[PDB]
Amino acid sequence: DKPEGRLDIIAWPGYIERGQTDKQYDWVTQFEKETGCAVNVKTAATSDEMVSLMTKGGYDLVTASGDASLRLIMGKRVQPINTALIPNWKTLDPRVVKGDWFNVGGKVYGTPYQWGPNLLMYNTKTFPTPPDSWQVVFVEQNLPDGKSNKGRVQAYDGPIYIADAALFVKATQPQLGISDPYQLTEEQYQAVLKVLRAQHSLIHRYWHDTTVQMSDFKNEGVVASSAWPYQANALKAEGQPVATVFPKEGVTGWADTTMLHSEAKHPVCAYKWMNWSLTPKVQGDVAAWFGSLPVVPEGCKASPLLGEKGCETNGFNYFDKIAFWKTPIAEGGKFVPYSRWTQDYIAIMGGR
Repeated sequence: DKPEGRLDIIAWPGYIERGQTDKQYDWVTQFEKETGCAVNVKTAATSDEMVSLMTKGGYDLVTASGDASLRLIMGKRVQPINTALIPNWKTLDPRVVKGDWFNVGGKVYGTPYQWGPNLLMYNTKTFPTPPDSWQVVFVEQNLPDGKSNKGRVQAYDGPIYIADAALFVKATQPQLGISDPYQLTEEQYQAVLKVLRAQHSLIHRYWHDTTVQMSDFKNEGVVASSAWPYQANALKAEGQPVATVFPKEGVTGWADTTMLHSEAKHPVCAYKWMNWSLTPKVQGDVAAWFGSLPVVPEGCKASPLLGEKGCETNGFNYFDKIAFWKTPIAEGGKFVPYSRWTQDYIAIMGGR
């Protein structure tokens, strides 16, 4: 096979665009022209899926969130990188450049890519005044159109969703002492599972594929759900009556890092991709498309698609308020580990 001639990337949906969805949105064609390297994207919609794909092998890069990145480093599935081989490294936002989700033991395990929030997405005809609370997806109630929310709301099918419910519980039962929603004592955890068991009766579908989630908002009567800004952008661009809010209990979110597989076949293309991904126009264009935020602050002014006000609107100043995804760890028995999150969330989703 032609050497350094391809690049196999695992990515969130929409993260790698080549102008085939929308001509205007393209940060792959120019890279392929200049490098001679065919970029192959495998899309995945949970960090658990990305962890499994990396473990299996065959991919050069992954755009891992924090609830995958440390799992990949500790599994030695990603290799540390030499940041001096990435000339754009000095343009990274100081808020991400030394993040402990990819800096471990003095080594750098990838290049930051984008970050953003998990928002409350909702139908603006059912909610002519925007909702201000996650309670519309957690607690059975009549919505502003007179009808119950039961069967008309969704929840994310990744077990990391427990952290969302932890933020809801933190706000509505502050006496439990929840602070970090990823590090829950047994008593706090069980309170969150009880809320999720109650939410289950309302759930129309636990969403995973973004196109399927979008079809439910268009064709299956679903009017409220956590989502990424990407899905909101896509429904909006189709003329659907959909918007997003930052609810009063706060939000989770994600900081994503392009990380190099330990056995990568095309490391030279991979390093070229990582440097290319930090160029300011790419950074802004991806933030425009996905509704995320660039990790290169120059990207906030380098993309007309993003616009002058896009970084502010997308939440560039909200960084310190997001509960970013990370893997729950036991810390010697003090907190409930992610293995139990996975078991228990799978059981709740099944009515079990």
